Amino acid sequence: NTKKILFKNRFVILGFGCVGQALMPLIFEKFDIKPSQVTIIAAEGTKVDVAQQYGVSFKLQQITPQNYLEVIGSTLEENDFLIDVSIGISSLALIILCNQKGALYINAATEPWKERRTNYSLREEVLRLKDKTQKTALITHGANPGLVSHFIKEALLNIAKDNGLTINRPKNAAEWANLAMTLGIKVIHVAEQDSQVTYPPKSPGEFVNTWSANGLILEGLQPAEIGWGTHEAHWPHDAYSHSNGPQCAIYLSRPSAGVMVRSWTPTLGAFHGFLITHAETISLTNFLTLKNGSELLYRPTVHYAYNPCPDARLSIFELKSNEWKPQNKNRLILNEIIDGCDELGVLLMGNQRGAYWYGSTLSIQEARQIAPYNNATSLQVVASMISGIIWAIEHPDEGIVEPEEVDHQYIIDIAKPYLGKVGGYYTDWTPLKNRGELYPEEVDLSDPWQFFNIRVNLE
Amino acid sequence: NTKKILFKNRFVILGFGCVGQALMPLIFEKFDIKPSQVTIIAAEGTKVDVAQQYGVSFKLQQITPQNYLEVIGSTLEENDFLIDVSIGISSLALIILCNQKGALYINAATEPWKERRTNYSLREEVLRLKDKTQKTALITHGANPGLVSHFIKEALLNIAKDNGLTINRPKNAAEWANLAMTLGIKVIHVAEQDSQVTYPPKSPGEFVNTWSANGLILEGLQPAEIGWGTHEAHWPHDAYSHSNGPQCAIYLSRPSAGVMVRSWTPTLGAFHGFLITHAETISLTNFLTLKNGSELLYRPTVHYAYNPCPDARLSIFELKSNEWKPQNKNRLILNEIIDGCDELGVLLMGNQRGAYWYGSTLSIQEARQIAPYNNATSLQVVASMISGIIWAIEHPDEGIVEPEEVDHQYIIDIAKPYLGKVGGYYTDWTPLKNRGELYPEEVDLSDPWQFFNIRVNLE
Ligand SMILES: NC(=O)c1ccc[n+]([C@@H]2O[C@H](COP(=O)([O-])OP(=O)(O)OC[C@H]3O[C@@H](n4cnc5c(N)ncnc54)[C@H](O)[C@@H]3O)[C@@H](O)[C@H]2O)c1
Ligand SMILES: NC(=O)c1ccc[n+]([C@@H]2O[C@H](COP(=O)([O-])OP(=O)(O)OC[C@H]3O[C@@H](n4cnc5c(N)ncnc54)[C@H](O)[C@@H]3O)[C@@H](O)[C@H]2O)c1
Repeated sequence: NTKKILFKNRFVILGFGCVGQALMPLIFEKFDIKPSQVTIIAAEGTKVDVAQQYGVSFKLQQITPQNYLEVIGSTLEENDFLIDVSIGISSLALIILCNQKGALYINAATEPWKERRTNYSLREEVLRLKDKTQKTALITHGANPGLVSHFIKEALLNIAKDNGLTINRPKNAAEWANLAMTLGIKVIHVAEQDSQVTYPPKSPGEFVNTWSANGLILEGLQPAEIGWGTHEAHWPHDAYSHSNGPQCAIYLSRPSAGVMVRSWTPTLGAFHGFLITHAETISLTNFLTLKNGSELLYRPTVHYAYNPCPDARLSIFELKSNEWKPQNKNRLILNEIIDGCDELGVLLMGNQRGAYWYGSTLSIQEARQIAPYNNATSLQVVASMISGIIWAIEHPDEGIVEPEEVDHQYIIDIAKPYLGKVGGYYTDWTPLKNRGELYPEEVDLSDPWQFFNIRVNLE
Repeated sequence: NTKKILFKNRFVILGFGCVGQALMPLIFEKFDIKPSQVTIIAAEGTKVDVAQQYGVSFKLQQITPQNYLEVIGSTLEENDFLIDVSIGISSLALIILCNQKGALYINAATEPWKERRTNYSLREEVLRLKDKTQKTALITHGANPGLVSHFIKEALLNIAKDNGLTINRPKNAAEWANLAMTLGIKVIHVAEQDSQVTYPPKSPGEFVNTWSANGLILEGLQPAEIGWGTHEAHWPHDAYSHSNGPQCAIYLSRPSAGVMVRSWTPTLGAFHGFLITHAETISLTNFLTLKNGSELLYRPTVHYAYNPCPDARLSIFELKSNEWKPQNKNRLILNEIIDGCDELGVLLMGNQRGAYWYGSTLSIQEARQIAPYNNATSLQVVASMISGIIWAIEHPDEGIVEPEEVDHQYIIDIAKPYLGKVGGYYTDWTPLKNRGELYPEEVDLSDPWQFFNIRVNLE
């Protein structure tokens, strides 16, 4: 362990689900810590023996607004680290508490107390505390949101070198936005394709996924969310904006799981992914926005193009089939998967060099030799977190920070050993070619990167 | 073999694909015939040893318009039987030829010479030969079209007894139509749900199905075909009719594989099937039509509500994903399926007793103990054919006949031992209940059996 980071404090992880269990291995792999320096608090037990294998204390308790101050508060000392991988617990409340205790904090997503509140408010509510806390609190730092932000910056620089351009690594958001515009980026996709298959096959009455079934279901139930790029010359018939909501975002009536978009992945290529909504859509869009003051000049279109594992495809199909009524049973496929991989990455379109995709292609085989209690999907998420956790430790006083404010190279260099083959790929693909002729869909030959061409319109 | 039918002639089967191979077992199971009394002609060989196991001659040859008269003609003697289970060969041409040779004939679907010609013309072209040939030629007599017609008549009678009504088994079409109307049948669905799963999982780049991948693909590519019932009070926005085409049919712009309809099956229940087009839609509709002369009085809505095996679901998904470009590879799942069943049947809606579903629920396990080279799907198709073949032998001089003109009880009693559990099921289900509320779809509370409520409208 020549790279084993020394840690004299303790790790308090609340929640022990899909993410939490998969994190365990990476913590003891990167830290020369004792199991006694780790404690877990969760509301529901588990049929898994992860905690027992590592010998980490596990407390069965439900965290509420009435007891979190005492239960969680009495567990954090100055310099401790609260790894938040729970659901239904106020990130805002936990963040403030950590600051008071002088403890570090991280999460893979901003969450409110268990009770439909917009994903916008939740972020602004906690973001409007930038200059209030001192201790570092890294938010929404998972594979995506999270790692994805670091992939965009990496790609932005690679495309620059491949264009002959030679500049300095940008610092502020404005410079990053400027580099995006100078490169002709009209649209950025978070293009992922999960090909993990399993055995035995799927059974009726259950939602099967490589990660939280409820997370996917909830996201697919909400209306399509899209960062509107300044190049867009067409307005979706079923689209609408919020006068007071985010100025950069546009929404669609239909549920995100009911909207398909044309994207691209290196391993399989052109495909139709679900335009599943996400948090880092508005944050990334604004991060790459440009203006002279109160007049926007540039802004790319940003949204998710997801294609889950075949089992999750069958699940969504069954979900709609049940009139959007979620199956009475959920299942996380881990050991049952026998083959496949997860291609998570970002697609930047617009530059003359051609569409560019930079990301991680991790197979289940490599993921299993790298760490237990992990599949291709989970491993990419915890790889990002363990990196973010290490970042916060050597930068404990940065206040509330988002992945966009973190140096991509630092994170990528730590996570890379956990992401299988990672790199960029150029392609001459566009949503305008390989088109069919059975049913001619109206297209805009003028600019292939128009949402009008990407969205799969039934009519 | 106390029920082994004696046959002194020969069986000429052209084509040896999904259906043909699966038929072999049933022929030697129901006939005390010698293998020398069987001959097979097909264009493509096979990696299967079905012919070799039974010791039946196999001739590798492509049948064309220029050689069919000699190749096929020299193989048929008076009273012989040509089992047509090929593709791309003119049924009309084969039918006439058989008559000239005084040989019997049967097929599971009407086909033209290999070359997009409407399914309507093909039927009328051959149907306009009713009083021209003497020898019996049973057409479109597979599971569906075919067995399905016999299930409708069976259900029609069962609902009558369950209604207290006591009449005589109707003969002509008018009487059958009349019974349908007197029973309040507003809509009839061919509701099927294939749950056969497999191992190993599906691979990218291939269309996997329990039956012909190309058959499903072709059907899903054509526009939705629907028998318009007289009760329908709503007109689909994307619908249209053919002034000269079939008066009872209505079409939809979108491809059939792009239209979902709400139906019901006993084993799983309410589901969303693909409104895949078929042949027996127009024939059944007219068969249940009523009028005083030139003014229609009654006619139910008739269409298919199909839900293929999960692998075929993933296949269709990938098909659309490839812009309707069929995968470069096709695969028929037979031995790889490990569990599941095929629920093929008909749903009659409108009667006060409630929706009624009568059909066959055959599992892969029962199908394997019943016959080799068969899965749940194939077995239901060949069960119908072997029954139809037996029918034609004792009725060799009936001319061109359709399954609607055949006594359902005769067929059902022969096939029943091949269909697993077969029977009727009542249900209080309607496309109006168990509805969701996330996205309220406009419905007509006045009459749940309105196509307006059954078709899953995205908006
Ligand atoms: N950025 C990414 O790539 C990414 C990927 C996956 C998940 N996530 C985020 O990670 C999360 C972590 O959850 P997960 O996916 O493992 O879900 P999960 O539902 O599998 O586990 C959540 C755990 O939190 C606990 N929790 C819920 N209520 C609690 C309560 N009252 N008291 C104490 N603990 C409670 C549960 O008991 C459970 O063990 C979510 O917030 C999700 O949005 C981010
Ligand atoms: N009613 C039903 O439930 C039902 C179900 C399935 C299939 N069918 C019908 O059955 C059919 C039989 O085909 P299948 O599904 O086995 O398809 P298939 O493609 O698997 O096999 C068809 C066979 O026909 C042969 N054929 C094609 N061209 C030929 C030529 N030029 N000369 C000689 N033979 C030729 C092929 O070589 C092949 O072996 C189709 O017509 C289909 O519509 C009906």
